Amino acid sequence: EPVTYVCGDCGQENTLKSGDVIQCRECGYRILYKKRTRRVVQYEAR
Amino acid sequence: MIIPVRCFTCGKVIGNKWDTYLDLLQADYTEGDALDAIGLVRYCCRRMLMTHVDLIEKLLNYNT
Amino acid sequence: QELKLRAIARKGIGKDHAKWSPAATVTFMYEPDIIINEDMMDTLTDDEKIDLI
Amino acid sequence: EIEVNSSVLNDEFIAHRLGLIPLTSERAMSMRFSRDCDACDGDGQCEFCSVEF
Amino acid sequence: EVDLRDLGEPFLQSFCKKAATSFFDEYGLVSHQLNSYNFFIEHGLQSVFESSGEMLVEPSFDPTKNKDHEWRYATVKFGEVSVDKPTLYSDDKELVFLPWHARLQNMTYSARMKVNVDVEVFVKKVVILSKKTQDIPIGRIPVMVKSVLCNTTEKGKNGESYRKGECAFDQGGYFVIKGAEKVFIAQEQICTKRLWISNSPWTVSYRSETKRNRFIVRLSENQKAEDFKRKEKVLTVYFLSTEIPVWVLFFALGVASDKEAVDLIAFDGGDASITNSVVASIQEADSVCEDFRHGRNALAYVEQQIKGTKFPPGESVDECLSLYLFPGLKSLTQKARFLGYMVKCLFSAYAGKRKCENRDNFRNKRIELAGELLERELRVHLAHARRTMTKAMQRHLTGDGDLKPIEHYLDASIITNGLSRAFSTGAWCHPFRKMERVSGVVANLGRANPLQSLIDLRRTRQQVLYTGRVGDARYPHPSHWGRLCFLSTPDGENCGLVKNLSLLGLVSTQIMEPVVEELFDSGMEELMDDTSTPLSGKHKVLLNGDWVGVCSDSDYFVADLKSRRRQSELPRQMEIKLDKDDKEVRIFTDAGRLLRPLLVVENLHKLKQSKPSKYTFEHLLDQGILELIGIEEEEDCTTAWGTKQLLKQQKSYTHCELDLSFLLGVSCAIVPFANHDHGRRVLYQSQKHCQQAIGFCSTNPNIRCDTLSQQLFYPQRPLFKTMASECLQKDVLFNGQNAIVAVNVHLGFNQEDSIVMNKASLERGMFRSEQIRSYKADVDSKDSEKDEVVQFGKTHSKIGRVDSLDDDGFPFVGANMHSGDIVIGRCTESGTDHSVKLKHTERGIVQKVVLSSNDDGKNYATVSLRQVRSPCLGDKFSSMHGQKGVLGYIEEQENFAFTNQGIVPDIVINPHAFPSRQTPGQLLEAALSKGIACPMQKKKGKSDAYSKVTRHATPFSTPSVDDITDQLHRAGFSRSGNERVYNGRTGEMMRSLIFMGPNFYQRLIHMS
Ligand SMILES: [Zn+2]
Ligand SMILES: [Zn+2]
Ligand SMILES: [Zn+2]
Repeated sequence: EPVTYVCGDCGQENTLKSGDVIQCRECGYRILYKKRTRRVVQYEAR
Repeated sequence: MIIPVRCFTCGKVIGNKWDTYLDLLQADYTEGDALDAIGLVRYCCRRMLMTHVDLIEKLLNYNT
Repeated sequence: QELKLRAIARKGIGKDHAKWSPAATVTFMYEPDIIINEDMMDTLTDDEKIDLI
Repeated sequence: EIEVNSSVLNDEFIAHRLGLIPLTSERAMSMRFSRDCDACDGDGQCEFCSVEF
Repeated sequence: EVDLRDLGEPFLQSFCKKAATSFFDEYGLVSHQLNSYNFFIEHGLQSVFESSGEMLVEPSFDPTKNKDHEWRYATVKFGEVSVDKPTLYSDDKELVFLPWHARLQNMTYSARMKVNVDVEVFVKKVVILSKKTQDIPIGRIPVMVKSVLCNTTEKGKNGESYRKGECAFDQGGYFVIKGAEKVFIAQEQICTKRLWISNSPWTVSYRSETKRNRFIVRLSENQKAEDFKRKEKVLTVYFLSTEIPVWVLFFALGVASDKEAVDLIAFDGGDASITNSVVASIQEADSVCEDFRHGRNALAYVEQQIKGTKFPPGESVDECLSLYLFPGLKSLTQKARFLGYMVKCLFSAYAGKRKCENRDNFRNKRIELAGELLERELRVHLAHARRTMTKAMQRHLTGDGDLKPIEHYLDASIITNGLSRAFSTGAWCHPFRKMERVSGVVANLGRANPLQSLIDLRRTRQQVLYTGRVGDARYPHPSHWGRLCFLSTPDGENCGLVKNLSLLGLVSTQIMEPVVEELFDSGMEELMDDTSTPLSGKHKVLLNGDWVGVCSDSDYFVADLKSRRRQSELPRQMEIKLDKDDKEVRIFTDAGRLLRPLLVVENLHKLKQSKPSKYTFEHLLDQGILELIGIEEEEDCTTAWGTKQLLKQQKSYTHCELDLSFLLGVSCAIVPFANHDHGRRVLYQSQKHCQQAIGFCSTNPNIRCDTLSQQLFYPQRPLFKTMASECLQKDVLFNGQNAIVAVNVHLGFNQEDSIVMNKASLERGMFRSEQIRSYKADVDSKDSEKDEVVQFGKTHSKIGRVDSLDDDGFPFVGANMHSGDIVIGRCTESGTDHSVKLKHTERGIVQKVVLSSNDDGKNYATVSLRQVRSPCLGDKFSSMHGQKGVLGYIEEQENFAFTNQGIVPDIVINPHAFPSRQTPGQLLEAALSKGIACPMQKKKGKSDAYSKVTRHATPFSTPSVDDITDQLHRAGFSRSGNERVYNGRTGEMMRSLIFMGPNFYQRLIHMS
């Protein structure tokens, strides 16, 4: 997968490339969370 | 947040008794009659139900 | 919202963690021997009887 | 092992609640401690320990 | 109904509970912050800008004609001010702006001010664009959350309150200044507009904060001490110079003769020292000028105001200056009478008939909230802006060039930078000397509890003046009753200087809509316009320290004023003060008193006759059952200690208090049995341990990007109940769990204030916490100066440890970041690493990655790690009673002493802690909660058997020992509190009976 960053209030995946000004397209707000990809993680039930 | 399984002191499973507790208090019962209706004799479990703060709902509302 | 996982149960005892202890109440007690006198009980009065009961 | 978690709770909270759910243990006296098993070094299901859910 | 019985105590205590919960429904707990900021925006902002007409005299030259004073003297004046709601001024359709955007993007949540300036410079005194100046940018003012300007307040509950910037626990009386959460502290000032009587030189004083030309009258100075002189009154320094005797200022104001000036003062007669003083005053008067001869023979001695001044007060130094003394008074025949009143006050203070002014009595104090402080700062930076502007207008003499009057001279960045440095630096302007700075003002806002924010938003502060006999400035004064808190305070550098506003305390704001004419309708004859002397021994009615009239039989007059106020016909924030000894009435319409509500003992008691099932607080202030009462007015009121039995023993009471536990602070009022502990322990619990306990954090953790957020798993409420926790209905005021505590000797591990837990209880989730820490970095815009580009990337050449970083420079969202890794890849293109790395003791699973920016591209990066901790063998805990320890020994389950039901304790403590530290409240709390949670036998018939159960450990009204012990007898247990156990090792009967029972314990931060 690529990085696929998610906006804060759009909810739309901008899929950011190399460093521009941090600003969500289709709007102007500048939040840009990062999406969790599909992995596995190990835990002890303790 | 949610009710804890396994009353901390003794170890009785109480993790399923929450909704029937709310329904018994909803009907007309006071708290002593409700806990005697569910069948919790020792006070280590009664203190675990009477003092539970249920915060999962406020978390469910504030997500998206 | 979703939740996909896979758990593996194993074997243990209660000294390793509290999740393996199957007890949830184990207790005992003694039982008393009460040898209540009858030649002192007929001395004291009826209000005192119903008081100390 | 959590593959996807997208609820308002966290991973250790859910694993901690899973650890306390009682399972019926009538073949546990005849099972073996998983440190004492020759097989089952694959983090999965086995027949003398390691039931998978 | 005149007996007031037959509607007795279960009705009245129920009414008090309903009134208190309706109080918090209407006002909340951050009411004063919001009211002062809202008042500033609504009135005081426009009230500041009305200053002058901006004349300009342009003094440069006069050698020649073409540089005479022939270019026009300009004129320009301000009009309306308009303040927007805060927007994010981007081009291509500007956006609405929220406080969570301001926190996550490191900007200032501010709004723009636009002023409607007018300019009409026009050449007609040589020997226009009032229009097209409607909206001129003048600075950017920050905005309080939940204000009348914040965008998170227009929707009530479920329209759009859920926006993306909210918590269910937040009420928001704070600011946001460049990413940080600021909060004002209430200051404390002297009440000016009141006469103040010193006694070291005997210098009775008419202060005025504005109008810095105002005077004092001093009687204890003789000018010499050779043999001795008689004390004579000199009206000392009057215009920051220029002493005058008193009689020249009498006959300058047109007193006709003597024996009326003696009747203007009108002292007792006899008491030779007074009349010796006044004849010495006259004999000093005629020695320096021959007065009382003409209209100018006495007034001409008022001459030091011209040259012997060092500072001539304006132009026309004459009778035009007579509106610099006493501006609230209107003509000279009242100013002479008020001078006589001042001198009578001084003479009455000399003979020991009027006590001098005690500074630390809180009726002499006005508290300045955010409104007045913003007033002061904005006046300073606006005055600097006016000077900087008028120096800029003068550079364009006799040639225009760039003349557009606006947007070329009026710089917004001046006021912008000023108001920013005021919040960020703490360089706050001193209230008196207009060049220096003060510091003990706006701080940071704590977030560890939701109770630390409440405590941090309700504080008031006495400054440090000089450490030479501060007096009682750090000791509770009997005027704190019901307004501030007399148990909880910090200790250390500022013990007792920072005080906690109580629960039911309120702060008055201002009273507009003038009320001089409103007083005539109950008495209040008007003041005369001549000396003569018709004034009898009638009482005096002052209004903010101003004679506006004179009434008689005031015992009926103030009764009628209070009766007009209780019928909602006079404003509600007005104090009515009847001084019966000094023969005086004071009426206050002032900004910054301390008010609290009380039950009025009606003679009809409408509660019996009507009984609705609802009581709004606006409704109960209309029927006059409750009443907002200040400190001045309360000392004329004999108030009972509750409806309990105390308003039923007599009828000599005129008021009643709602309940006595509302005397305490927000954090001290919820402590069980709080009047049983030593005061030092309650100070500990209610100032430090409540502010540190681990518990609730927030109800939207995806937006709070701050260092060290912490939280439990299973928070709880206590088994008991207090009054304030029930009326407030916030279960976030309790941060800990209900542990079971047994007092017994363990093997020697619980000595020296150390505690012993149970490992089985720790393994079922008890006291298990969860912390979240955030790591931050930054780099310039994109390419500009507005190589050293340290752009967020990978730099694949293996500098440190890069097992978890992605190509963007940041890890993924399920990582397991170790003891010391690379957490942000902030490396340049060719040079060495500038990347942030973990130190020795930070690690944990990645929770989220947040990437924001600023206006000039300053890209911000935020990474949060998560950890789960169980309490280790070095951590600290505490009870609700200042009884703290360290977990020293974690014990397995089957070795504890067990009862015949099989109950095991969760925490075991040492019985050597109780007989010294004097906290029996913990034992009483354990017995109360153990009597709550147990079942109740013999329930078959004769009762429902669960209705006579006490759950209320209210502090100043607490259950008796017999109630608790008879409840434990009803529940089946032993009356002494003890319980028989068997040992977990030998298995036989332990000989000593053990005291057990639940207790609310707490877990504190700074684990080790
Ligand atoms: Zn967007
Ligand atoms: Zn039990
Ligand atoms: Zn195996």
